[PDB]
Amino acid sequence: HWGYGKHNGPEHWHKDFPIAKGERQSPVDIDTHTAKYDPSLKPLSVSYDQATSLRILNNGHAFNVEFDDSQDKAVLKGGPLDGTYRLIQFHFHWGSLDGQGSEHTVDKKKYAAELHLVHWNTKYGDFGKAVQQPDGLAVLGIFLKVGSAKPGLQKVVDVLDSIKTKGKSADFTNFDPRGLLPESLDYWTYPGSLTTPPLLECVTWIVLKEPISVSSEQVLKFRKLNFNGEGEPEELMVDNWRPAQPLKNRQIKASF
Ligand SMILES: NS(=O)(=O)Oc1ccc2c(c1)S(=O)(=O)C(CC1CCCCCC1)=C2
Ligand SMILES: [Hg+2]
Ligand SMILES: [Zn+2]
Repeated sequence: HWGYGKHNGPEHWHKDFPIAKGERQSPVDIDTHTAKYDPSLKPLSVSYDQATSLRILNNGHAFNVEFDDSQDKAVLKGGPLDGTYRLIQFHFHWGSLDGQGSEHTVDKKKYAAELHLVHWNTKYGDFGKAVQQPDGLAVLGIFLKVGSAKPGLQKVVDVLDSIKTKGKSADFTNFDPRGLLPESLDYWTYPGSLTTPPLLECVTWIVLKEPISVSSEQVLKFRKLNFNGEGEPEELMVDNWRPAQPLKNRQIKASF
């Protein structure tokens, strides 16, 4: 099935998922000089104080930190968003090296990783119904560069030992995602898609301008994860990012 290697990677996905060559695919390059300030955008509202994490799962592509979304605890609203979007999970995309790893690019610059905080539009009742809607999801994107350690990420880093291979999971309660946010909420926004198969075109993307820094040793541990299941030949979980896709006349809008 689908992966990130040469025989099953982003160049092959269109065969099972033809929407890969669609009109609103993600990620994209953010051309800072073509992106326009939008006065009609409301203030962005990230409310994660009441967030309830439950577990962390290696899914054979990345690892997901999962949240209890049966109630309006951790939510995203404002900006380009109409209504309320509940946090369901987060995950990262990263590279084999520090000069690659992010999905979105900024004037073609690739960051060492990208954090994705995934949210679903509560008017649609559940996540599965939301992914069938053009305004079903909102993903908050945050770039990672290598520098100083991100204290708020270490609890995540420490648990990766326990979920090395595909299918492994561990209890991961009482984790606060507020510790992963940069200082500024300046952002770009555009309509887009899921960046892995099934590549559904259901996402309002909100990409933060300000990166967070993480230490080399923090990123190194991400790279120790395995794509494979337990007892199989080792396939390091690295370069699990889709490259930039055609913008196709869509407009990227700035909050600043
Ligand atoms: N980078 S990203 O677009 O935020 O990545 C994803 C976030 C959430 C999900 C996926 C990618 S995914 O593997 O398509 C997924 C599970 C699927 C659930 C089963 C029905 C089809 C819709 C999605 C959730
Ligand atoms: Hg959709
Ligand atoms: Zn993602």
